[PDB]
Amino acid sequence: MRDFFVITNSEYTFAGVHYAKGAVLHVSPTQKRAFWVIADQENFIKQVNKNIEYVEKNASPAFLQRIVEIYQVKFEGKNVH
Amino acid sequence: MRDFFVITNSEYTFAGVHYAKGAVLHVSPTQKRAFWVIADQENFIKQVNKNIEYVEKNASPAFLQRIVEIYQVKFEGKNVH
Amino acid sequence: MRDFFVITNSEYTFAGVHYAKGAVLHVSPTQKRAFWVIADQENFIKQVNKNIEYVEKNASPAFLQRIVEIYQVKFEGKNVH
Amino acid sequence: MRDFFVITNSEYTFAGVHYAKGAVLHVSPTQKRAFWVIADQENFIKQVNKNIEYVEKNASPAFLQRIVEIYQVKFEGKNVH
Ligand code: NA
Ligand code: NA
Ligand code: NA
Ligand code: NA
Repeated sequence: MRDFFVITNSEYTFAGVHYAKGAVLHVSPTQKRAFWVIADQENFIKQVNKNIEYVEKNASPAFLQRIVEIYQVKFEGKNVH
Repeated sequence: MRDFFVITNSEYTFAGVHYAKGAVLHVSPTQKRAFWVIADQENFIKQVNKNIEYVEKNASPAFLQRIVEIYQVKFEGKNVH
Repeated sequence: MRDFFVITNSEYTFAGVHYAKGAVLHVSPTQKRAFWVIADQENFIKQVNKNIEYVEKNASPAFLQRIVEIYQVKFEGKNVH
Repeated sequence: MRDFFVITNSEYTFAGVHYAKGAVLHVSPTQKRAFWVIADQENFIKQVNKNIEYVEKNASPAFLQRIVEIYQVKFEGKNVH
């Protein structure tokens, strides 16, 4: 599966990672990695991968759990300030 | 190769895994993994990967063996109830 | 890079593998694997990956070496009779 | 993410690798690898991957650092003369 974005529907911890409400998560099934991007990173991604989709803008913990089940993704927090 | 679905043509064990007739298998060549999805998972996949194809709806064990040969996929059963 | 086919331009050994002239090689950069497919496998691939391209139908050893350089692919022979 | 090209905006060392100004870097998120291609390799890539994009033709070190952050890519120099 291509990379995609989701946006958290509320503030929660999923897979040990705290996410604010409205956190944009970049999900990469090929790399088995999802992480919370800052705005500049979100925008960068859309330069290099212009057709990336926001497939769910109200992602609950149950939605993220489906990503774990289907794509075996390891969720992470931010990797920059 | 992109991810794709197949549907089993009959009830059988393939690669040590029991599949009912009509089992929808999500096949991911990139992750070298195929597994039997439940309906809610099948539907989830079509939200995040809207263009996924059902490339064979009468997949026999011989068809799954081609998937092993070409894509080196490890077949699994369900991962939820 | 997506998977693609090449066809050998002559009979040769490349990366320790013998290929007949006209051997169809399935190349998978994501899996770092290329191998010589039999006709039934070639046809199977076109069912599950209908848009796969034959990007070079006169591939010399030098062409395969570019595949090694760019995609780090391990070349193999047939995996069925 | 699909493979893509960038072109360096100036001469610099990034991740321990020297790049001339105007160096074309082939970036493969799936393989977590980017490297400086020679012209013949650049052209080869466009034969096998005809739709590859030059997503940034003035890539600074900060741009390459985003590639590291988002795609976990290991940068390399040339692999041929
Ligand atoms: Na946004
Ligand atoms: Na179905
Ligand atoms: Na042919
Ligand atoms: Na150029």
